[PDB]
Parts: sequence; C-alpha cells; structure tokens
Amino acid sequence: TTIMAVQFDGGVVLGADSRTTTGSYIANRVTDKLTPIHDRIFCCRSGSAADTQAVADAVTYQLGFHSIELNEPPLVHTAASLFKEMCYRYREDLMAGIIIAGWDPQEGGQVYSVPMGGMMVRQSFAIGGSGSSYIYGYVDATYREGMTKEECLQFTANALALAMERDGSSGGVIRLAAIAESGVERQVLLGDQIPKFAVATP
Amino acid sequence: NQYDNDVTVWSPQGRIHQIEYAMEAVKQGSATVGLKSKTHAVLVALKRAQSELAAHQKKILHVDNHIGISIAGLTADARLLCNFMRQECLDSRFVFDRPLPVSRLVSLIGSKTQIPTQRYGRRPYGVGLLIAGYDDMGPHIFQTCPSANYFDCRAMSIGARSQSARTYLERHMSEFMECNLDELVKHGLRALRETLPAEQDLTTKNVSIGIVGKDLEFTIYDDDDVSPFLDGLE
Amino acid sequence: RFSPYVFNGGTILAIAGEDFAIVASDTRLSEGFSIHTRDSPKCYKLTDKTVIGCSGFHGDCLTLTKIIEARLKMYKHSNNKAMTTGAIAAMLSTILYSRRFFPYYVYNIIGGLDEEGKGAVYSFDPVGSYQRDSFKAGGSASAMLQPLLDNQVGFKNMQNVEHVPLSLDRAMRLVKDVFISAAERDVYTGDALRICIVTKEGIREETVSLRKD
Amino acid sequence: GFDRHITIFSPEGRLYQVEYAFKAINQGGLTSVAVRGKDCAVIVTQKKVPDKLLDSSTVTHLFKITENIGCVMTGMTADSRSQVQRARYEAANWKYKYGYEIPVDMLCKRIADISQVYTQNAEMRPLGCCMILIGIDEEQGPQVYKCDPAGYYCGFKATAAGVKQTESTSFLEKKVKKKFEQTVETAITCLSTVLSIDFKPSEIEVGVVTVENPKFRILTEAEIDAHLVALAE
Amino acid sequence: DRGVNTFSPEGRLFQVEYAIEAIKLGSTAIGIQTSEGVCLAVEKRITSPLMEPSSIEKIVEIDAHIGCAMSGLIADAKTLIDKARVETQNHWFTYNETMTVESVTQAVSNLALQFGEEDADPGAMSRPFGVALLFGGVDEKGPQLFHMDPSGTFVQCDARAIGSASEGAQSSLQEVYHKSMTLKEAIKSSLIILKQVMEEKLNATNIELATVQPGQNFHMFTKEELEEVIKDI
Amino acid sequence: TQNPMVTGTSVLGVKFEGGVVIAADMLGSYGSLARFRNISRIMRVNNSTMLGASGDYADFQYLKQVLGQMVIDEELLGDGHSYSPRAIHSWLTRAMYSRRSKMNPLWNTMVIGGYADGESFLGYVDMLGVAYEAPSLATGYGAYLAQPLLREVLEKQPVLSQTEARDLVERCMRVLYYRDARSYNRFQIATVTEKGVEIEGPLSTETNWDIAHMIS
Amino acid sequence: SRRYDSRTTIFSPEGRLYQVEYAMEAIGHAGTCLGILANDGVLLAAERRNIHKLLDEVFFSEKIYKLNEDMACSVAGITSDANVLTNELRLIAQRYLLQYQEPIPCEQLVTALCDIKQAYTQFGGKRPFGVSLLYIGWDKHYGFQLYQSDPSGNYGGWKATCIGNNSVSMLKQDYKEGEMTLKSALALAIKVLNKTLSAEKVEIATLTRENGKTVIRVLKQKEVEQLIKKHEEE
Amino acid sequence: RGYSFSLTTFSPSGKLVQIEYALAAVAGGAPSVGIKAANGVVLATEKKQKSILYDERSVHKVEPITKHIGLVYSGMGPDYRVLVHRARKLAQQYYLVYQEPIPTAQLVQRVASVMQEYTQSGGVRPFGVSLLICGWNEGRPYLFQSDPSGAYFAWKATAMGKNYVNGKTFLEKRYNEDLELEDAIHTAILTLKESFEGQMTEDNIEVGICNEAGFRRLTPTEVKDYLAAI
Amino acid sequence: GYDLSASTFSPDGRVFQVEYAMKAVENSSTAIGIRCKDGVVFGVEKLVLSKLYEEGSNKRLFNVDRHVGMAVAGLLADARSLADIAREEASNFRSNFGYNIPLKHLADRVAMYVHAYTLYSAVRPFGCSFMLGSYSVNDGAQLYMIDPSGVSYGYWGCAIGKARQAAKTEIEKLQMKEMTCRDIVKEVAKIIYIVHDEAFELELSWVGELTNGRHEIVPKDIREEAEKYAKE
Repeated sequence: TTIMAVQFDGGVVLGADSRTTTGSYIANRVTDKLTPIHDRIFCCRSGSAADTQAVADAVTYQLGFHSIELNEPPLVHTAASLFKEMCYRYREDLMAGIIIAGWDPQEGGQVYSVPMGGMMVRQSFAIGGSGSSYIYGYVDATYREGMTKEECLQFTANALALAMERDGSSGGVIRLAAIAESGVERQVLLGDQIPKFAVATP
Repeated sequence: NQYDNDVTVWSPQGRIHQIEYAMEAVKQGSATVGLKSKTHAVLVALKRAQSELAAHQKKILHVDNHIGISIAGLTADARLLCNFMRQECLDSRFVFDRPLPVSRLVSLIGSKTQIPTQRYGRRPYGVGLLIAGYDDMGPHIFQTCPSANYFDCRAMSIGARSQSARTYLERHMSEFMECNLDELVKHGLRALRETLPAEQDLTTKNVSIGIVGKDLEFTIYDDDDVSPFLDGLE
Repeated sequence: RFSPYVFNGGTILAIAGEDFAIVASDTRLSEGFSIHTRDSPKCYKLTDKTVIGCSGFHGDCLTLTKIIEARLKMYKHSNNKAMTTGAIAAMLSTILYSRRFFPYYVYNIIGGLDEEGKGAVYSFDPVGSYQRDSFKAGGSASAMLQPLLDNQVGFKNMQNVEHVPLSLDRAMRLVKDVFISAAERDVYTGDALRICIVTKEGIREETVSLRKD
Repeated sequence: GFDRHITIFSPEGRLYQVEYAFKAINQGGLTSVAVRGKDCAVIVTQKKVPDKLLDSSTVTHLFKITENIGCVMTGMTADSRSQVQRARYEAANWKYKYGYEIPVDMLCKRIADISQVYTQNAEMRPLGCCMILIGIDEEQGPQVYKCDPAGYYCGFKATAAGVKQTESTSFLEKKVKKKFEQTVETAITCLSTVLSIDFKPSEIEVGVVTVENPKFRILTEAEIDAHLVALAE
Repeated sequence: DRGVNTFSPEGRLFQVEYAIEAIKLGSTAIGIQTSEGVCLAVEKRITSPLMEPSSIEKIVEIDAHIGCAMSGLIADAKTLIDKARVETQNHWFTYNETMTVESVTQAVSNLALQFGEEDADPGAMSRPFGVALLFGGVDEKGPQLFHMDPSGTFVQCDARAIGSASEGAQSSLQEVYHKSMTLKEAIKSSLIILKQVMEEKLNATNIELATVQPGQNFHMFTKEELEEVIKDI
Repeated sequence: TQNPMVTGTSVLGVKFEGGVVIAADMLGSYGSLARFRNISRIMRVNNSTMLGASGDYADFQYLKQVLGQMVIDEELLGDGHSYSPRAIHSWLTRAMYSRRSKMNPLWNTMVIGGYADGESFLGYVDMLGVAYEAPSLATGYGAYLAQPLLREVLEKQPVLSQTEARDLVERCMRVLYYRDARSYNRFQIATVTEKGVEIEGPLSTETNWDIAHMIS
Repeated sequence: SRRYDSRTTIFSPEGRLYQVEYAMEAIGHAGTCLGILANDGVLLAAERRNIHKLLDEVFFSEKIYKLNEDMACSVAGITSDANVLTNELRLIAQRYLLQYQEPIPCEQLVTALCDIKQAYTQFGGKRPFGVSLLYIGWDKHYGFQLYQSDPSGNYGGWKATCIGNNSVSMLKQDYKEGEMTLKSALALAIKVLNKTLSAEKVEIATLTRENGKTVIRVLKQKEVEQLIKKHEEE
Repeated sequence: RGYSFSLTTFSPSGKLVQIEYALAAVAGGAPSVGIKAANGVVLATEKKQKSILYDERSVHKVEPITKHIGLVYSGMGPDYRVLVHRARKLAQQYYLVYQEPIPTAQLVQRVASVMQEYTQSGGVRPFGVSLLICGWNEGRPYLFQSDPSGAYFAWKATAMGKNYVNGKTFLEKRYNEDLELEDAIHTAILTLKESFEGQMTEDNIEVGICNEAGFRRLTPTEVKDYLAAI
Repeated sequence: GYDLSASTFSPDGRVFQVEYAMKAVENSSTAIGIRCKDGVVFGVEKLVLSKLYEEGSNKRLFNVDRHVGMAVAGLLADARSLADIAREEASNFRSNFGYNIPLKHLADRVAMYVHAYTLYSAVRPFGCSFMLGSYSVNDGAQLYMIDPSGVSYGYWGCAIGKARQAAKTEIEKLQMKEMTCRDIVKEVAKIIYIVHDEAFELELSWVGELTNGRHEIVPKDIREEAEKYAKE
C-alpha cells in the first residue's frame, strides 16, 4: 500500500501500488486503489480495505447527487470536504488515509490529503500508505517545482518503484492516472515497465 | 363563519383571521407604557383590580439580569413565555458568559411564538410583551405581539385605550435623549395618566414601574417605592 | 484510556464565628508538576451572604459554580426571595448527588451566615453530604489545616484555657498563620490567599501573599 | 359527505381529486411534446417568458435526472421541482443501492408510486405535474414515459402534456401511421400545427438523447435554429 | 365543532370563558386572610340524608401549612392537587425548607392553561381544569390566600368568595372585613354562609371549615368544634 | 488513543501593552514523522480575537468550522455585538467540558487570545475543560519550556512593548526548536492589536549550534 | 382535520353508541350459525353465501375456524374484519400456552378478545369490528361450553343462542336444559335451520371427543344427506 | 403528519359506505376473466388504451408473484401496483422463513390481511382493486379473489370489471370440471370476445397460465396464434 | 366550500390557500431588486406608522450567508422564519460541503422547502414573497425570487409588494445590463419615490465590487444623496 499524487501544472498525476495483504499473504495481487468518484476527481485508498470503499461509493453517491443537483462539475475541495466530514465523524472505526486529486475547471490541479485521523490539507505532492514512509527522502529531494506531465509521470513511477521495492506489504504493478482537462489518461506498468534499480553486491 | 377552525386558514383578502384577533386579545388587556432615554429605559404599568383588593395582578416582570418585561394579555401564557425567555437568557449566562443582547432575545422569542401561528390547532401566544433592557449600546425597548412581529420602537404604549397614551407620547419625543430619571418617569406617568377613565389618580396601589439602564439592575418599584414619583395635577 | 479527572489542587477554608464566616482560599491551580496560573480565586460570592469555596478538579469546580449560580438565579425570581444558606447547602447536595455515577470530583465548602445572623459553614464530600460546622478546610491541605483549628477553634484535647468566642481579630490572625504553615509544608501551596470574609453589614475581601514557590 | 374534499371514493367510483389534479396541470400551460427516434429520443416543449425581465436561462422545464435520463413536466411549476428532486433522489439512491445506473422505466414506476401514495392517503394533495421523461438503456431502444398525478405511467411512443394535449396527440397519431432521426417534420411541427406560432428559436426547448451518445443534451439557438430553418421543404 | 385552541369573537378563548362557567355550578367556598391566620369554609351541598356527610373532601391540605378549598367541577382538581403536593415535597426535598404560597400557586397555575388537541404524547390534557380554588396558607411573609382561576390567573386575596355565591357573598364580604382575626372572622364568615343557605341551617354536617394559623400548622375542624361555633350564632 | 493522531506541539503566547501575541509552529507530526509541514494552526476569528491549537489537528478543523460558522452567524445579525474574547473562551470551555462529560472528548488543548474594548486577553482552554486566564501561556511541552522564560520577564516587569514581546516569543520558540522533539523550524507568529488580528507567517529561528564541536 | 373525522367514539344524546349499534344491524343482514351444547359436546350449524355453482372446495369453510385442539369459532357480519381478528385471537391462544403450558380455558380467550375489541370501540377513532362472532370450547375446569360475543364488547354463556337474522325465540321453547343427547341436538339444529338444505347450502360442524382429547369434526358431506332425510314432519 | 382516524365507517343502515363505492370503482374497471382448470388456470384480461400510441410491452396486468403465482386485477390502476409490491414482499418474507414457495391460500390470507387495514387506520381510503389470484400449489391448482373489503373465495371460474354478470352467467353455462388445457384459454378468449368493444386485437389482450411449471405470461405471438385459431 | 385547506383542489385545479397567500403579500409594501454586472442592488419601501418606531424598527433587508440577501414583502414573522432557516440552510451547506453556497442551490432549496410546506392541511402556506441575491467571483450577479407557491425564478429586475404593478414598468425602462451599480443605487430611489403615491423612509443594501460579496446598509451616504431625487 503506497499512494502518490503530484500536482504538475493544470492537472495532476496520480499513482498507486497494487497489493491487498491479509497480514502476510497477498490476497489480491492486482487491485486498483485508484478509483473514479465523479469524472475528473479521483480518490485513492489506503490503510484498511473494507471501510474505505464504503466511503468511496458513499461519496460517489453524495458527490454525484450534488453534482447533478448543481448541473455543474464539482470542485475537488467539495469531495475532500465531505471526506473530512464522512471520515471525521466515524474516526474511531475507520482506517482510511485516502489522498485525492482531480482537475476542477475553476482552480486547476488540486491534491488533498485525508489521513488516518481524518482531516483535510492541500498539498503539492501527497503520499500515504504502508510503504509510504520509505520514500519521504526521495520524494522530498527530487520534486523540484512546477514539473511537467512526463517527468511527474516517471517521477511518480520511480518513487512508487522504490516504495514497492522496499516495502513487503507493497508491490506488483503500479497504476498511474494523469487527470487533466482532456480527461483521465491512465495506464499500468507491467513488470519490465517498472524502473528496476540495481542492488549493491556485498 | 367557516373561518372559525382557523389558524390554518386565510380570509380571501389577505387576512389570517385570528392572529390579528389575538392582537385584539391584547387590545383588551390592561394598559401600560414603556420608553427610553439616551441612558436608561423605563417601564410603567397600571395594574387592574378586578376583586376585593389585591396585588392587582402584577404586570412587569423580572426575567433577567437587566432585560425586563411588561406583559399585557393572558397571564398564564405570559408566564409560560417568560419562563422560556427567562430560561434561555440564563442559558446565555451559562454558555457564553456574557449578557444576552436584547435584540437576539426578542428575535428568538419572535421565532418561538411564531411556530403555533404556523401549525395546526394551536392558538398563538395571546400576550403583548413590552420588553426593555440595556445591552452594550443604548437601552432598547421592544414591543412584540401575538402576531410574532416585534418592533424596535421607542416610547410605546399598549393595552386598553393606550392609543391616547401614544398620542400624548408621540408629540413629546423631543425631550427624550435627555431628561434624567427623576424627570423622565414623571414624563412617563403623565403619559400613562390618560388611559385612565378621566377621574384622578395614579395611586401608589395600582402603578408598578421598572427602571433599567446604565449602572443599575432592572429594578422593580412596587406599592411603596412608586410613592417618590408624585407630580402632575391633570 | 482517557482518565477524565486530574487533581488541580488548592485548599480552601471557612470558619463560622458568631456574626461572620471567614471563607479563606488559595490561588495556585496546578497539575502534574507544572503550575498554570497565580490569579485564580476559589471563593465565589454567591449571594451577599453566601460564599462558596471550591477545590479539586478545576473545570468541574468551574461548571459547578456555573450551575449553582444559575440555579440560585433560577430560584430568586421564581419565588421572589433570595436563597438562604442551608437551602444552598441542600440543593448543592442534590446537584452533587444527581450526577453520582460520573461524579463531580470537587471538595467545596459553603460559608456564609444564617437567617438570624450567626455564621455557619457546610462541608461536602464530592458526592454530597452536608454538615454545619465552625471550621473544616477542604481539598488539598485538608489533613493539614484541620488539626490546628481543631485545637485553636474547637479547643479539643485541651484543659481549662477559659476559652473565649472567636472574633474578626483572633480568627483573622488564625487564617494567615495556617496558610503560611501549609505554604511551607504542602506542595499545592497557593501564593496569595484571598479571604472572602462575610459579615452582617455586607462583604469585604482581604488579600495577602504567601510563600511563592 | 366529503367526496370532493378528501381523496376518498365518491359514489360510482371516480374519486374527485385526481381529475381535479389533472385540471391543475393545464394551469397556464407550457406545453411539451416528446419525439422518439429508433435511435434518438428528442424532446420538445414550448416556453414563454412574460416580460423580458425574467432570466430566460433560469426559467425552463427540461430538468436532468442523471447522465442518461432527462425529463420535462408541464404541471404547475410549484409542484414540479418537488417532484423532480425526489426523482433525482431515487436515481442516485438506485445507483448507490443497486449498482448500475437506473433504467428509465422503473424510475417512472417509482415516482408514479409515490404519487400513488399521495392519492391513497388523505391529508396530502396529489401534486399536479406529469413527468414526460426519456432515456436509453443498454438492452432496448430509447424510451419515454409519463406518470400522471394519479400514478398511471404507460410507456408511450408520442403523447404530449399540458394545454392542447388532444390536438397534439391527434396530430401525432395522424402522423405516425405513415411509418426519423432528424425529426424535423414531427417534433416542432406538432407545436406549429397545433397552436400556430411557427417559432423563432427562442421559445422552444429541445432535449435530445441518442444511441450513439446517451448523455442528455439541452440544445441552444444555434442548432435549434438550423433545426428550424430545415423546415423549408 | 371548532377545537379548543381558538379565540372567541368576544376576545378570549372559548374553553377558558366556558371554564369560568361550571364554577357557578358547584358548591360555594369562602376564605378570609387575617393578620394571625386564614380561615376557609365550604358548604359541600349534601344531596340525600340517607348517608355519610364527612367524606366530601372540599378542604384539602396540600402541605401542613397550605390548605386549598376547591369548588366547581369537583374531583377534576385531584390531578393538580397531586401536582401541588408532589411539587411541595419536591421543594422541601431539594431545598430543605418550607414554601411560599405563590410557589405552589405558581406551580399549579402553570398547568391550567396547558392543554391542546394535537401536541405531545396523549398523557396531556384536552379540556382546561374546570375547578376554581384558593390556597389558604401561612408563610414567613404572612398568612395569605391566592385565588386561582381556570385561566391560570392567580391573585393575592384576603377575602374571596367562589362558587355560585360569587356575587352576593362577595359583595357581603366586601363590607364586613377590614381589621384582623381576633377569633371572630371565622364566626363572621359562616354568617355569610348563613345568608347563603340553600337547604339546611348550616349545622355541623353540611359545612366544612378549616383554619391555618401561624402557631400551629393547620386545623381541619371536627364536629364539636363546628357546632361549638354554630351555637354561638 | 486508538490511532496515531496528527498533532501539533505548542501555541505559546504573551500579552502586552497594546495587544496580545501568540505563536505556533506549522507541523503535522504523525507520531514521530513530520508528515505535514505547511499547516497553519492559528485561526483568525472576528477582528478582536485569535485562537490556537496544540493537540489533535482534526479536532481543530472541527473547531475552526464551528467557531467560524458561529462567529459569521452572529456576525451577520448586524446590531454591533461581536464576540468579546470572554465569550469565545467561555463557549469553548463549555464545549469541551460538555464534550468530555459524554466521554467523547476533544483532544486538542488551545489558547485563545484577543484585544477587547479596553484591554487584552489571553485565556487557556484545556482538553479536560481546565480553563483560566493568565498573563502568559504556553501549551504542551512549551508549558514546561517556554513557560519559564515567560514567567521570568513578566515577574520582573508586567508591562511589555510589542517588540519586546515579539522577540520574547521568538526566543521562546527558538528554545522549543532546541529542546522539543516534535518541533519544526518555521513558525507562524501572530499578533492582535488595536488595529486587529494579523498573522505574520512563516518565520524562522536563527539556530546556534556553536557548542557542538566541544564533544569528545 | 376536525371537520373530517367520523367521530366514532362519541356517546349519543340518548347515551348509546352510534357506530356500535350500526354493527348490530350489520349482523342482521348476513348471519346464521346457531350453536347447541349437550351433556356431550357442542356443535355449530351454519349457512353459506348463496346458490352459485362456481365454488370448488373449502378446506374448512368461510364460517367455522379452528383455534386450538379444543376450541373453534363461527363468524357473523362483515367477513373481512373477523378473519383478521380470529388470527389475532388465535395468537392469544397460543401465547397462553407459551405462558402457562395449558390449553387455554376458553373464557380467558373470549375475555381477551372482548377486551381488545372493546379497545377498538373505546378510542383510536377507528370503526369497530363489525362481527358478532361466537365460540365453542372445552376446558378441564368446566364442561363443554359455548360463549357468544358482539361488536359492543360484552359476552356470555349463551347455551343455544343463534346470531344473524330471524331471531332464536323458538329455541327458548324447545331446548331441554338438563340433558340434550347431541344426536338430538343435531336434530334440533336441522329443525331450526329447516325453518330459517344439503351441504351445498349448509355448513354444520360438531365438537366431540374420544379418550380425553377433543375432536372437532366438520361433518363431511354424506352425514348431511343422512340428517336431511331424518324428518318426515318436524 | 397523518390523520389516525378511519374515514371508512358504518352507515345508519348498517353497512360500509366506502366498500360498496370500492366495488363500484371495481365494476367500472376493465373486464378480466379467470378460469380454474383441471391442470392449471388461465387469467385473461383486456388492455384497451386510449389510442394506438402506447407500448403494449411496457406495462403488464398479468405479472407473477415471484414463484408460480400470478395476479390480475380490475379497477384502479396504481393501487394494483401497490398490491403487487406488498404481495411480492409478503411472499419473500414467507420464502425466507419457510424455504418453500408460498402456498397460494396463505398468500391470499396475507394480501387480504393487508387490504383490510386500509378499510381502517387513519385517513386512507380502501384500494378499490378486486384482483384475483392463481397458483399451482402442490397437486391441484388454486384460484382466489381479494375484494377491496378483504374477503376471498375460491372457485372454478369468474369474471370481473365491466359487465361481469354476463361473465359469471356465461361461465356458469360453459364450464366442465375436467376442462383443462387451452380449451379454457378458448372460452376465456370468447369471454373477452363477448363485449371487448370491437375487433379482438392481440395487443389488447394478454393471458397468463399456471401450467404446473410456474406462472408465466404468454408471449404476444401465442395469443394471436389462437386468435388465428378462433 | 372548496377553500380553507391546502390539500384540496378547486374543481378547475387551483389551490386557493396559495392564491390567498399571494394577495397577502400584495397588501404589503414594495421591495425592488435590480441586477447589474457588478452585483445586485436591493431597495425596500418602508411604511413607517408612527414616530415611535426608530430607524430600522423592522429589518426587511436581512442577510443569510454573508453574501445573499433577503428583500422580503409579506408577513414579517413568516419571512423572518424562512430567513433564519435559510441561515441554517447555508450553515449546513458550508459546514457540510465546505464550499461557499451557490445561490441557485439555495433558492431551489428554500423554494422546495416553502413548496413542500403547501401540500398539507396540517400547515398553512407562508404569506411572504421574498428575493435573494449575491455573486461569487465566478458566478455572475445571481438573484432569484420566490413566491408563497414555492416557485423560484431567476430575474433581472424583479419587484414584489403592493405597487409592483407600477414598479415593473420603470425597472423595464431602466437600462439593465451594463452599468456599474453605483448609479443604480442612486437610481433605485427614483423607482421608490415614483411607486410611493402617498413617510416612505426607505432602506437600501447591495452586494458589489465595492463590497466583494457582502452586505451593507448603504454605507450611509447615498441616504443623503439619493434623497436628492425628490421633485422628480
């Protein structure tokens, strides 16, 4: 479980690993922790698995009903706000450190973080999950300012490659999703597409 | 009159047909007069004695910690409304630990007596309050009504034949925003001394007044303490 | 998992003479090992003739004084008569008992004077058991001030000293020395006791400092 | 006693509230005719602004239930938005409760059923608006439905709703027995042959759905203007 | 008809001004506050002579130092006499003292104009309490009696008459009381009952008299005390 | 209690002739992990009152939306009558005591301050409801560390100019950078004066590591 | 609204109950099914609706309903209501078993049903249950016994009472109260029904026993063709 | 909210005024026949719309209750749809507790139980739909009819809706106790053919049978088939 | 007697408890609202009864959410009630969804509130027409007006009250689209002084680029500048 989301310019670039471990057994080698909730706004999901997608389709219900009620595309701040409320009110029963992203037409690239306690902050890059403690040095050192789509694509790609390489509860294919004006352009990285790094030998 | 099953119905012109008739039901009540200065607002009430003799059904009431009232209509319904107003004024003493401002007080009772005007089979609170208090700015005074439509007024009189007291008190507004307590309450009693049936005296028995404002608690003057207020011959 | 009480400390004393009631206090509220403030009174002027002292957990002391203050006001213009002192003691006994199963952890002492004029002082456990006395400090240095004015007020275990009734000079000098002694010996000292003293003509409030450490 | 007061049975049946509620949908009258295409359910209605002081964009009937279902209603417009909000509520509640997005038929069954429980219980009036609502599912073609204020949804080809309902359905019945994706001689011409205005592209609202693009689209004066100048045959 | 919470084309409620009636119906009671007590009396109007007259409770002691005297629609007061004594021992319980008479009279008169058709749970009241009564009581302020209405209006009183003799006995009582007890107000009040006489010359079987004096608590008079007083007139 | 909540560390403040200044570091420490750096813990409310937070930050976002909604709601009644910092302190006190009274407590421990009509104000509201007023406050480990520097100068002179108080809390915040483990470099300093609430963030601490090279 | 309510729970000025005696006239329109007890067991004797071929098979009829092993009931008046209440009272029977492990002596059951049916005519503003149903049963305490109730609420031991039209007076000149000998009770039942007839248009059902346990027979077809030829004159 | 007083009440004659009005609203409804047959039933009905404009595959009048029990109505339109909703729910309570498809008799018990309290209970008017029931239930088929009162009767044949006296007399004339399969369909077709108001269109009638394999609607190619075999 | 209950139609489909509420705002004073490109300007007629009432004795320009306004017409009790529950409604939106409430959703919400309140005999309809108005930085100067029937329309220059038969004509002849709100504050007095045909102690409030999404009673200077449109 490791999630990245980088606001590059205009839109954002997501990224998520793919394992669902029952402690020490990968129950699902291929899952999409990326999920759409309306059109452009995607939420990710970390921590537990059963609660967080009940939150995800609950806010697909509330955000979709609100968006059709306004006849306008909703802001990402709306979805992160009812993530703050829906995750905050049930904070002692949920392990859902979801970090969301999307392109609203009003502002632009927005990436919000809703951590395990349940709150809302806006970040340039966000990060969250089990393995998402092994790459604060790399993401803190490499992310410069105002990067473009291809270098945040490979930046999220090799950051998640480090985190899937070092965590045991994180691995498999990684899924990228670049939310922009022209819709989502998602893809997967199947094996050799992972930027494998050399191990030093002692 | 098929408009007798009637706080749900509308008369075909515009009329709701009995919560203006509750305004009749406070026209029927006893007369009173309140007013305000630049510093401290006063309340003056004459108390009807429909008995042997009595405390004459004491009108002006202690609600507060400087937001005093003057009822005029039903008495049990008035006491219910001032247990409401009293209890949540003390609740604003409890929570916020400030004096509850007079405007929010009269507005939320103006939303509390407005609910039975709305719904079914529930009479309006047939009582015309004449509340008066001293918040942060000048000492306000509010008539409110059983039609749940309060008025940020100055120098208002409500009750039986109180219109003559208004038309005295309308043509004597120029000597307000001055005129300290000793000469102000004289100017209110000679405003009250027109609702009486033209025979001579504001006695110490029936007149009970109340003072509220700068650096003094809402203070009730009963049978004894109204006797230092004495003047006028007409 | 939470421990909803701490012990913010403080020791408060009240003495009932024959026309007065010296409700002493202290100032320093503090838990753990760091002090918070040195201004905080613990004697609250309820009516002109009733003064509470209130020690223990400070937030629940505070809410308790809000409740007994607001219900004193709820009494006073429901009967057009002020409270007495014993009625304050009774309704505070049923306020303290009414929330028993998550109790008001607070030791409070109600001083003041009676209807006829003689001073009385009501003591309380944190669940509510009132006895009128002429002494009984309470709350942090409860077991320290008590044996002195068991002796210098009650005259117990003491032969024929020809004991005189107390006054506003002997009992005045009997409150300052016990709080400088407990300022030496207790940890929850107080730095400036604020003796809310009650009399027949009204109320005044003397303050004098202590061992500030 | 109270036959014409309460939604109860009079003698000979004929509870006298639903036809008093049917006469409520003719109040004023801004009139919808819906056209169905073996591949395109177009929507037509007329809409009159009073005084060029209304905002013409805000006044409409033409609501959007979801990304696949549109609707238009000709009743009293007070009772319209209370009915369309519950239809949006049951659409989103269907998508949260049963997975897939709701198909057009049992949506109209469900709002027909709450309109039934309006006209079954007393102490509530059956609210006077009928819901011409279109939409496409995966299995069948485009559909169109109308629940009345009594709850009797039918499943239509081409009815209409509002004032001049009978002239419209007579024109459509006379002009469907002949056999239309363009719907140029059917959709507007029902209005221009019933009430004879031969509209400029302001007063007409058109909402299409197509099989090639099932998203509900409300058209503007450009494309409806080309649609109107195509009436030059 | 019309309901209970409606105002009358005179100016007041229907059920309240109808509750002023059924006080003319029923027995008569009188009370005199003095400077050293308060006396209450009631001619409880025995119907037949085949029977037992000393169980028609019309002088009821709320507490040891509050005694009430009801009339009108009898036995409708028992719920609010119950509320009077339960509120009394609640006051003594929570406050450890005696009461006033305006606190029990304050507490009962809140229940008078507290009814209605559609309200909270059906343990509420429908009609107003059609019983006028007055609490003779002694306080630390003074002995006093508080005449209630069915409207919830309660007033200070020192000489008040209720029941059917609310005009002639009240006007007679208006001219015969100014000074103090000195043992003869209780003998100049049954004299007013002696003028009132309906069926029988006011012996110690048809009137119930009780005084509340500041030294004692109360004294519901027994038979030989009553006929000791009646012998003196 | 159940999870590694996202916390702060300290909002220390001092009043002065003029107004009152409070200061806090921007840190979202997820239990020995500085997960959130740029995170403001200084709430502005109506123009004469301020508000901090030391404990759980999620509960501070709950309090910033209920304080914000309450103060705009009573702000739009017109008729003057804004909240004196009496009432924010007392309402926050009754909110937290009524919150632990049902054993579902707010976990943050803040200090609210503000300049009223006459004089300034600096009040502490605890997790449990322990509320008071003080000439100078500090929350968390600042109450162990910044508190001696505050109640040393204020025992000498209980009168401060604005630059003396501002340098005082800058120096105390530097001390909490030196000793407190859950402390971050940059911090918002924030002052309310006669002209109102203003927040000057973010600042830095000039560190003095010159004693490091004497270790053998 | 109070204009709309039928006001069922109102006394007449003559003191009676308007919606209750309208149910008593509902019994006289449709109703038959007398019941006779003996020293031996008890029988119902009933009538179906009409001659209308178009009726395939009733397991039990629409008239005689089984309640326990030792009780049964028959129904007059409105058939839509009573079905509900008989399932209702059936529940009562079984829960007495759940409370006591007894086969519910029938007077307990009749008392319970009459209490809830009295509760529908007491308050709630609803219409009363328009059925004067009756009961047959046995307990170890008393003998064979039948009870009879009505929509008012009262009931009784009504040894030979019929319900519905053409009212039982002949039975109170013919019933021998001491001994009855249940075959002759069948003969008296087909006498009364012969004055007021095979099992196309009759429904007679008996309650008997063997060795302690009760047997409720519905008197299958050919027994009726026996008893219908058991006359010559009557 | 709500009324909590019954609007259905007793006449001074001693009868229910609302229920006879409900049977009037049934008797002004569309005619529908139902024929119990020796192995299976047939429940025909008449779908005459206003014009030739509607979708005759959209709404149904034959529609099952979840296993093998269809029910056809005559009278009010959507009150029927409520009774189908309640009937399917009651059949699924029974199926989840007793793990068999519901006996037809018990379904008619519970549907007649839910139609009773709308003759009482707070302002609701009775339904005014006298729908009739089918069902195979083990061994021999069943047929019933729940009146808007709440009564129910089982038989061999009936009609309802418009001019149902002619349907009951005509089915009393032409019925045999062994008359079993498609001959019942035949006489059902020539019971609706009796009036129909004209021309006997296959899109204006629909039938439903219970031929020992579950209730099933008949496809429109099968009714027109026997309309070719008239 | 097909009157007196909102759950009973006419025999031609016209719920009389709604049109009796509509004339119940036609016997109350005017309150005009004029949209322009930088915001919406309100102006309310006052019908000051005695000298005893002071300035702003009854507010009729309420505000709700720190940007939308409440020019009301009918019964001030009912209008004040739906004003405060509009305050609670934007409170639940801002607390619930974070984003500041767009006005179309608030007008549809309060609109269906006061409409769904006219479907029952257990309530009366409201007796108060009222209008809203604000603009976000990308909204446009949205205002809506709501009848006691519950219908809500977007307008430009809507006017409710007694003399709306007069008031709609001048707002129609005033140039509507392209002027910068300060002049129309001034021009509002010309409408109010024309439609008052009898103390007319009027009151104005707006939202604009001089306000940045707020409300102010005027500030107070046009009250001595738009008073100088006497003699017209």
